[PDB]
Amino acid sequence: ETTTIYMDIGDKKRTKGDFDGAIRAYKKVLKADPNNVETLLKLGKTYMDIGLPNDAIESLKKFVVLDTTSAEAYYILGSANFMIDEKQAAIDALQRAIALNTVYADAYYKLGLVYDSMGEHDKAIEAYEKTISIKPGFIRAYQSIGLAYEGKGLRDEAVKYFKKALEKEEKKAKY
Ligand SMILES: [Cl-]
Repeated sequence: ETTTIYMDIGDKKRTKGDFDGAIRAYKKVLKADPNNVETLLKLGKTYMDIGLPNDAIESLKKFVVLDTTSAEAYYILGSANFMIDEKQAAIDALQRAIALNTVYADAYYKLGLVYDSMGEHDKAIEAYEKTISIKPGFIRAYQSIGLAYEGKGLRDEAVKYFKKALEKEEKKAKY
């Protein structure tokens, strides 16, 4: 019961943006139920929300030990690593997300962002092209390829991608 009561109190607080309060509630669940993976993930995300990525990483690591086959958890872990410039740690976690779900569009996209940040613009473009192969409406992937091409001085190819991103934006907006 403690687990249900306080998980529900925490979500309510997190939803209202009372992140310190949600943390207290989630901590209370984990007192009784240290292996609660759902709260480990919520706590991790909430730590990310208040700018404490190392604490996020700790909580997400605990999750992934207990449930090793959640692509989402590895995606989030990867994102938290990226926030503290642990770029290879981000890559590794995102590659595990992708291995678990090879059609995980968001993980491919983030992987591209991590490659871009490392100066690895050709692997970034590939990661972005994979993203669009999964979700052809993933606008930010067209935009990021566009900008990768601007970086390469392929300015007409960049404009093709910017126009394609616009086309997708317009189709979206008209529904
Ligand atoms: Cl590269």
